[PDB]
Amino acid sequence: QVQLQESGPGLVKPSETLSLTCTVSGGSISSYHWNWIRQPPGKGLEWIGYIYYSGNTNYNPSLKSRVSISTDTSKNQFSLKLSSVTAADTAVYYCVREMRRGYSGYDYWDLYAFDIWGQGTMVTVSSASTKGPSVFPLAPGTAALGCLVKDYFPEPVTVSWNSGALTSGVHTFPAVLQSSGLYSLSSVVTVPSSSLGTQTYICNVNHKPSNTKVDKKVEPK
Amino acid sequence: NLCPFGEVFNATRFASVYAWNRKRISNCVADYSVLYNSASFSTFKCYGVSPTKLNDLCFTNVYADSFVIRGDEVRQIAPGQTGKIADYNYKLPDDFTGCVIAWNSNNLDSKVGGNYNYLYRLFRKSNLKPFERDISTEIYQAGSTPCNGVEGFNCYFPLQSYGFQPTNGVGYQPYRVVVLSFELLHAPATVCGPK
Amino acid sequence: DIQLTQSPSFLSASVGDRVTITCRASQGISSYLAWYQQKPGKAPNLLIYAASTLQSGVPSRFSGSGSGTEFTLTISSLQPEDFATYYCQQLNSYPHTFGQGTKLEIKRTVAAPSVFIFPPSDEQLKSGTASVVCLLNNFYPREAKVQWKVDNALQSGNSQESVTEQDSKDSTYSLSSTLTLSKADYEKHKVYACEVTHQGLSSPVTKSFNRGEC
Ligand SMILES: *[C@@H]1O[C@H](CO[C@@H]2O[C@@H](C)[C@@H](O)[C@@H](O)[C@@H]2O)[C@@H](O[C@@H]2O[C@H](CO)[C@@H](O[C@@H]3O[C@H](CO)[C@@H](O)[C@H](O[C@H]4O[C@H](CO)[C@@H](O)[C@H](O)[C@@H]4O)[C@@H]3O)[C@H](O)[C@H]2NC(C)=O)[C@H](O)[C@H]1NC(C)=O
Ligand SMILES: [Cl-]
Ligand SMILES: [Cl-]
Repeated sequence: QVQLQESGPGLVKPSETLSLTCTVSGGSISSYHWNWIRQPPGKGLEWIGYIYYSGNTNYNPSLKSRVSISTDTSKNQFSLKLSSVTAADTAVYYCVREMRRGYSGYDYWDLYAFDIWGQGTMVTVSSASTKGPSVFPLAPGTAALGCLVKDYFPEPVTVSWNSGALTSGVHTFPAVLQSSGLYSLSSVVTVPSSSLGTQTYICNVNHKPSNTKVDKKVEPK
Repeated sequence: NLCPFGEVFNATRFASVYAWNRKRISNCVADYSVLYNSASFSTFKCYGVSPTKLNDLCFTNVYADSFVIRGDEVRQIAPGQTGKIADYNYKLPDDFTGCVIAWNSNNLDSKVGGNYNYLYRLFRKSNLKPFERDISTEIYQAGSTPCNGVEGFNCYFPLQSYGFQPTNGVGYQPYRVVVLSFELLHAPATVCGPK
Repeated sequence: DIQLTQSPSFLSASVGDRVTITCRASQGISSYLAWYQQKPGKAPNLLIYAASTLQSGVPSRFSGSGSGTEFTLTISSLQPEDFATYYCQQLNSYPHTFGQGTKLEIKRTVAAPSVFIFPPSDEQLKSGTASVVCLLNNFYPREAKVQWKVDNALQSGNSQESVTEQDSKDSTYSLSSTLTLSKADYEKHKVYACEVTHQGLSSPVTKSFNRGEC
């Protein structure tokens, strides 16, 4: 199963150019047809464009003047440039592979479903600067405990517990945008109250845009 | 000795699809990667052979088939398709080895008031076999009632014209199509790429 | 150029039910139709192509039918993990278009929230802010009411709620309500309480603590 990985900045200033690359492994660029798709938060899928490494492209007419897609066969990549961006371009961007055609070459009159997606990358269009979160303990049959992750920008932040060893009963709340224009969320986990004081609980917080990593031990107060 | 591909691709006039043209190509060299590296085409696909690495084999013959259809029908020029074009005008076999090349010919094959000279077969008693050309203008019997010539109730002229005006949607604009077939007989190989 | 509309836009259905989601194309597209399942925080996943061909790796309870302009995705025997947004796509002609999405939530038995309250950490208080958090864990349905009481006054102004997506195993929700005060405002009061109202409770549950007491 071919794997696709989006990479590129999660933050772009208004009027500047959004730049993303999709690195392909497990198969060649030249064997498949590729597209860019995006999804604004809580909204539907929007198609951006198509490329076959012959250089042949099809761009969504709504975006066509701002969009460029290219391939690099030596690095097994393809790329997207979206020019002069506004808040309307804030979205998760996905690179995709089309189901394999039974021919070589291209055909504007023949379209295929997307069988492989990258994980997606959040891009925020904002004039505001990246800011790492502050992390605070949420201290206690069943006991609850957590970490409050606050005042970071932009999305996303990831939370794990005990480096991924504790997954059962974990709830990581969607972030809330504050009027400050920063984000906050909590991660909580439920555990036997019998385990408190012997078992170690650490929330691992990572905010890639600021390279903030924090490991906070959460003790009974 | 250069294969006459200019004469197929760059002809002032193309055939109606019911009367599709075929050109037998032998005893010549042809650069096919050179042909592919035009920005000009909507469609350039190859089954069993590759457009890019097209330049290394010989063949007993190449056939170049050409004709005009609506944009919305180019999809029907492929193995295992159905519709008026694939069933009644131009049929590729399931095991097709070759290339289908198409491009928008709106600037040449449209005119003010519509170009009505390009025809297709709408009715036929049964489907074409692969690479069959049917040129017959016999009145079609659509009902249990015989015809004996003459248009009437359930008795139609089997050809109908496209109506290509410049303002049509791109699925209704004329496309020129070239289909290349490559055949090996137990017999001299004469059409080669530069290797 | 080609428009797709799905129906319904939102639906809850029981485990074991038969669910149908339709897609209407604004012009004929033959059998050139795909369906995707998208789970929260994941990429859409290809279920069906060519209107009715099941993609390999997709359980046999998904099936598709239709041609022309009317298309159906059927889930026979709905499972808790089928919680998702479903999307149709047309493969007739450029531009690629998708329907608007159909959100499918799983019905289950009423479950009361378990309620926990968290005083702010000493660390946050030193930064000059106090966040108090009320957790409603693993409840159904989603309708819940949280009220903040501060020495028995209703304190309504600076609270925010966040809800998890439905759990893919137990079909429950969890909710957080966060009350944020300055350190100075936090120090004006002794007793902090969240009062929770839900279908699965016979009477409101209140969780409280007394400021500055281990
Ligand atoms: C159908 O016709 C098109 C268009 O052809 C143009 O009009 C014709 C009536 C005739 O006059 C053609 O010669 C003329 O180009 C054909 O498409 C063109 O094909 C030519 C010849 O290959 C292309 O010209 C060349 O393109 C090369 C790629 O960039 C370039 O490297 C060549 O330059 C070199 O060679 C020339 C001598 O040939 C030399 O003078 C240069 O200094 C250099 O070494 C040369 O520019 C045109 O670019 C093509 N034009 C388009 C629109 O695509 C087409 O091939 C023909 N159909 C078929 C199947 O043969
Ligand atoms: Cl017949
Ligand atoms: Cl387009």
